[PDB]
Amino acid sequence: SLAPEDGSHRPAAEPTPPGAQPTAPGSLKAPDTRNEKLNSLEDVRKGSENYALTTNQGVRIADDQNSLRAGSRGPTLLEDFILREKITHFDHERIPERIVHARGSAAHGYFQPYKSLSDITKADFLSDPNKITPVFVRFSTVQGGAGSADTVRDIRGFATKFYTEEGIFDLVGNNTPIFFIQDAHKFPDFVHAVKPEPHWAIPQGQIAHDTFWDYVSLQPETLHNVMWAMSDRGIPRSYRTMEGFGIHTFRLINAEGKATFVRFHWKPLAGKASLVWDEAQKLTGRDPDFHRRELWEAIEAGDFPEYELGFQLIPEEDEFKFDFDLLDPTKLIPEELVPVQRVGKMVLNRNPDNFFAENEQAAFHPGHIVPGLDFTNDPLLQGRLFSYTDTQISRLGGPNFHEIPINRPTCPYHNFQRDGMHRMGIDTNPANYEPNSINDNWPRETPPGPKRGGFESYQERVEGNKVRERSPSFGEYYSHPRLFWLSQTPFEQRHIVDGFSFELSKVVRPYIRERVVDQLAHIDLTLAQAVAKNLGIELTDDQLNITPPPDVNGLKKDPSLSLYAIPDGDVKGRVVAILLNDEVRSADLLAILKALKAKGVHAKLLYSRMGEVTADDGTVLPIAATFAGAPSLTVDAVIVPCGNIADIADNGDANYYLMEAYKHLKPIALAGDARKFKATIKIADQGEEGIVEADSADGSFMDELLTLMAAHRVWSRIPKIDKIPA
Amino acid sequence: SLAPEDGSHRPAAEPTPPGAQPTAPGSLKAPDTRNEKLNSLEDVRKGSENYALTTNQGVRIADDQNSLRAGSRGPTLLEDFILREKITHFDHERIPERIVHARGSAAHGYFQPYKSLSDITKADFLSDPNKITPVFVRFSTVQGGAGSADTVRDIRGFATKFYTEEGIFDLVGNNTPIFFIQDAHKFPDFVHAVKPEPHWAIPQGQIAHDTFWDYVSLQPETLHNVMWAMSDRGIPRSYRTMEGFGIHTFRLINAEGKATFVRFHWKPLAGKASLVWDEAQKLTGRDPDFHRRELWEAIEAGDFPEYELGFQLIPEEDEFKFDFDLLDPTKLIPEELVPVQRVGKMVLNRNPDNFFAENEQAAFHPGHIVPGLDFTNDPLLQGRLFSYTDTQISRLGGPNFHEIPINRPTCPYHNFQRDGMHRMGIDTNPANYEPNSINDNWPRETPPGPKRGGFESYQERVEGNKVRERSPSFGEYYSHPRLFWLSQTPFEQRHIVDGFSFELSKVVRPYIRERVVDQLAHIDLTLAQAVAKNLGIELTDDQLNITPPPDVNGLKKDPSLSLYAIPDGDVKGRVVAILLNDEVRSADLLAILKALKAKGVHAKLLYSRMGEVTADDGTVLPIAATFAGAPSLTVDAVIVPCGNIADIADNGDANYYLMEAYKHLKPIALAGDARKFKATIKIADQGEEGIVEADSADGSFMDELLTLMAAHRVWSRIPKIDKIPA
Ligand code: HDD
Ligand code: HDD
Repeated sequence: SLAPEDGSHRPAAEPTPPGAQPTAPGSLKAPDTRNEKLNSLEDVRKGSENYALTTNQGVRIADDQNSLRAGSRGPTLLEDFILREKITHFDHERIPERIVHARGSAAHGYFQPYKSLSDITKADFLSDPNKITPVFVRFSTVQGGAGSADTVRDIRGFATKFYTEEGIFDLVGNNTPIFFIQDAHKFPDFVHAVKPEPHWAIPQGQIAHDTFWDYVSLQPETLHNVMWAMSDRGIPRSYRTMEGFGIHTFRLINAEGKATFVRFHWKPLAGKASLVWDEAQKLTGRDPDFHRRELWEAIEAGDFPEYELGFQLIPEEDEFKFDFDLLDPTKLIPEELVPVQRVGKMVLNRNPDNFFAENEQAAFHPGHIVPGLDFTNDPLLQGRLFSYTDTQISRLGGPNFHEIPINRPTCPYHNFQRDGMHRMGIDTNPANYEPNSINDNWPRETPPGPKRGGFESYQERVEGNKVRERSPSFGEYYSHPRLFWLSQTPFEQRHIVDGFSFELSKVVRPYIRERVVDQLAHIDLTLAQAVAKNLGIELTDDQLNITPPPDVNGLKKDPSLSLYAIPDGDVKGRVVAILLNDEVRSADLLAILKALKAKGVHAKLLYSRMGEVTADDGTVLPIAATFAGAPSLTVDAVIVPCGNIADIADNGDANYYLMEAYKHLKPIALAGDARKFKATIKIADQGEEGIVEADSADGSFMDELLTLMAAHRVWSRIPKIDKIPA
Repeated sequence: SLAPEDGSHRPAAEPTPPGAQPTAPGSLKAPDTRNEKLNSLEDVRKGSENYALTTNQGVRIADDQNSLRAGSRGPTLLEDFILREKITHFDHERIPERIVHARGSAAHGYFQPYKSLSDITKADFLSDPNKITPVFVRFSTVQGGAGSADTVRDIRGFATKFYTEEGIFDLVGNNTPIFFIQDAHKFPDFVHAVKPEPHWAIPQGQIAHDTFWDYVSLQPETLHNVMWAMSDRGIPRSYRTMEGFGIHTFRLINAEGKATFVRFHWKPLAGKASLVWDEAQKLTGRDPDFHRRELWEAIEAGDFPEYELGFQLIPEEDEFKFDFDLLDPTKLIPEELVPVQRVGKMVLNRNPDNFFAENEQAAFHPGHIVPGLDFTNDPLLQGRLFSYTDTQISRLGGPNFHEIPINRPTCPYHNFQRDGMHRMGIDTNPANYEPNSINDNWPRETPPGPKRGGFESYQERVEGNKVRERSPSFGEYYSHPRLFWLSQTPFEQRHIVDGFSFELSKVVRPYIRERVVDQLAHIDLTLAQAVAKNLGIELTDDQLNITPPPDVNGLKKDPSLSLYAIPDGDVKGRVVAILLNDEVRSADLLAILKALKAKGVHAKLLYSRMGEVTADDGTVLPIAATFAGAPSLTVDAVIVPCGNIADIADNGDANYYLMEAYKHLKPIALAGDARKFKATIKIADQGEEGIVEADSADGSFMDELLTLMAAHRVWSRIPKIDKIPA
């Protein structure tokens, strides 16, 4: 027996705060978290305790420490089948990663509607609020490989598999409401431009390179999503704190056959929140698994990721009522024009057991719809429909990828398809064709109807010639970028300017930077000038005189496009660093932890070494990590209690912790003699907004700190951080 | 025409220093560089200038901007074969990454021996000092994915394909002289332990997690390579500044049939140099492609990576003369006991054209040997021989992987093997078997002989029973980790302590930390207490009294094991950051650059924005990057010339630049008023060793700076760094 006597090798099977227990496979951490899909996986889950070690053929291994050899210093024998099976399996572990969105993190959960939507769709999963649909959701970046970093500047994916009673519906979205391009035929061009460049395969997880900006500068249709990626949208705090969007106009179809245009949304109940650029970039070095970790740990803690499904609904007669085309996936529908109807709630409440078998092998595809939903002619969506079934053939080894457990429907599935590599289902049907008499034509077609009917496409009228031609209605590129720009707060605008300036600094060919500046001058002169100033470019007279694009349907902003304009802060599941000393004022600690607990905010106790310290009343305080070990990048706020401050007052790492947190606009709270640290961050004696200070950690000190955390970051601090060398 | 009129889109086809031009495919950058393998790839190289865009069937494409639809706002049509071919190719771009060493960077080059080695081996590539052998070399980390970061703490791979006249020889080594484990049968256990943990697939590119340290604690054979990995060996400065080793004892076979035991070495002619941990970790965030970039840029600059092949040679009759087993890959052969004999020089002088086609698809395998070499019974080598042919069947799609252009021999190859997926060669032989009469038995077997003979294995005596047993000669785990530790300078020892301490802090289950501390107590008590202390662990009385292991054949140390004990610095190809201000003293800059140029040291001119600044005498200075854009992490030294210092003196970034660089022990040089920056790094008025300072930049300011650079880092600065919040 190798486990510790005291059993401290095994995490408790109860929710616990981040860092309190080793993390574990989800069915071991949370065995009584169930849904129909998790239960259906029980046939393939395999345990391990008390079982003998075997070959894959079931033969018990006696010595798993040695190869078979002629003499104990002799050559290895070919007849060692135990070694060759174990090394063969190892040699073949890897499968191709996804072409795009290869980096991603996934969890199980469930969805439930708020009310029956049968007046507008016959989709069975939306028919009744007591209908519970298991989901599996994978969040992702786009560009980097599966071993790339999480907190890159990039678009994020947000893909949800709904295991419905009438089929799998995959809603395969991103975290911004448009895409970079108009027509699928250009996706390999755009993707190749953003991906590592082909001679030397650099850079990983980064859009800051010549070929990306070359393509943007030549394809103004990109500028709208490029605005989003240059904003703090591009660097979320957490997959729990970003929006999701289907991007395309789709159709809902009701029992009458009436079609409503719809765009899908997910609204994070934890609110919207992003990092700042310096913090995100540094975080790819300090913890490239930050988002994957924090999703896994939120679920372990019971901070379940929750999102509200929302529909923007446009009647069919309203197709041409806006000044942009509804089928143009570079255009958003402003919520001022078409509000988001709140339709249901999805809760992610269980991590997988095995990352490869459930996350790596999951296959999502937007063409996986169900009766009650239909497509539109959006020419980006149209070509997606081809790609996602094609790519699975090499990625997952063949056409039976729906038999891989995570991908199986939980409803019935029967048809006449047979064979293919690694076929699991053994068909007993005498017939493998229809029409057939020999099995009385089973399984049989089903006419469409209100419930449990076969799929029939909405009979849209198609009229035109066979052409490879972009719709003239798609040829407008600047008014949405502009609407986005003007809807941002002044600090969100500064961060956009900064993002463009940093990015274009990394473009080696200066003409490309200039051509991008030319584009920005078509969006907004203030933006173009501020980026230009940073690049050492001077606008021409011409550029200074480009007329701004028009408003969008009379809108000159929509605050729903900002992360922060309308407060939606939720502090539950956020995390605070508490910097310890070798004689902490216990009274400050009790007060801090109590107040954090009451709001569901977690804490991590930090020191100059691991082990424990002892507080003034003798309370033994276990240390979670060192200052350098768990940097301020990893928390939302920093609290420093009183006690023996001289212990840490000269510690470079302790000072730097506060300097880093301060630069990145995080709330900082200082009690008693911790206020000696005001000098490292240059705080005036009478204080400043966003630094909480008092004689001790009373009720008012904690309320102030938590009010700051609800506002996420201290934007007012921004002009002060230029001075700080950190 | 989209290219700019002035041709600034095209990099100069001539050697240029890093940053001076955009990087390019190697046959375009350096068309005049050639060797036999590069010439033989010419039949598959494809150009692009002046050619029409086509399908892969050779059909010219008219409109590559749109799908074929019925009306310009209509549905996409299934008859659009141009869309479907382009999207199909895109959808199937990826192949499985390598199971291990997935992250790697490769170049073309050549090898030449200094003299004929025919007295000791009949290997043709070693037979003639005029025989030049093309090579292809791939350097790699071990744990992370292909999209993981370069400057991780990990082992590095160093694999060389020699395209000889008698076959492909692959020398597939690492940058440490031993491996973690003794028998191949344990490779999947060890690799699963170091790899991201299977529930959540964390952490990437990192050995700092529970399962790695659990395995190490339970498998003391691992401690030797773990010592190496915890030292600064784990974080090389560049692939150009690390050692290479074959690890295993192999054999040389001469024309007489005499076997000589051999271990292979590569000596970096640019010397040995490593980062420090904080630098390396932060650099995975600031530039996760730093080593790939540095290798490609050195080659583009003509700073060709050079290495000297060396052999440790042991006569057959000395097999048992040492305290350790020569077949035990966890033991090193100290150079003090068996010197490295110089064999030849390898020069890497051309980057690939396409990273995927040449790098990602290269297949190296240590079983690819040639007459004049042979194996031994090292039971880790023995199992490697099975793995590398096996894994290629899935990674590269089948048994014809040697027909992928990069893998092809340049020498003849003919046999009776046929078919298989993506078969290129079209065999005209009437026979596909031997013996045959119908083609007069061609191609024919060839007897062994002194040159151009058939391969015959050396007839080593095998005697013993068929067992799965470890040789008892392998069961000693501590004496080599001890020799390594004692061979390290006091600063290298401190960095080892800090490596174990930081790693064990990331282990969640405290008992694992305690178990590893106990192992360290068996190696060296000082090492073990210094780690314990950092972990808040107290050694027991028993642990305090463990007798240390014996020295190795009378050796108390071997300085060849240290990176820095014996200086072997080389400044050629290193890089200096030059921090500019808005009115630089031009005579400072002229003197700085002239001195840098004479030693082949590169520069980058940094400022607070992109564009230009103008010097005191009116010289226009082009800026390469901003302070924040090209951090001190990426350079070897920082020099600040005089001028308008007030311009940058309260710049947070410019100050932090000197602080980061100071912390990481880099030479810093300050001229005239730039001396004001002494206050930011707390240098006394009279200065300190490792900060160069003067009224101006002469003669002798640059000789002192360049002398510091030859010594790589300022180790004596270490006790001073803790003071500074950076
Ligand atoms: C026709 C090509 C094509 C186009 C135009 C798009 N995609 Fe895509 N996308 C793929 C081809 C593709 C793919 C190659 O099929 C992937 C990678 C591997 C896979 O299973 O599907 C994929 C992956 C992928 C994933 C990862 C799913 C997962 O986590 O497993 C998401 C969220 C998206 N896509 C979302 C979108 C959105 C919102 C788009 C535009 C509105 C979009 N993609 C355009
Ligand atoms: C029994 C399995 C096994 C064992 C014991 C080892 N390896 Fe290995 N190694 C592989 C199985 C493997 C592999 C699975 O076959 C790889 C991955 C994919 C491939 O083509 O080869 C590989 C890749 C690989 C690469 C990258 C080659 C490239 O650039 O493509 C290097 C440098 C090494 N190995 C070096 C070593 C050294 C120096 C070892 C110990 C002395 C060693 N490996 C033990």
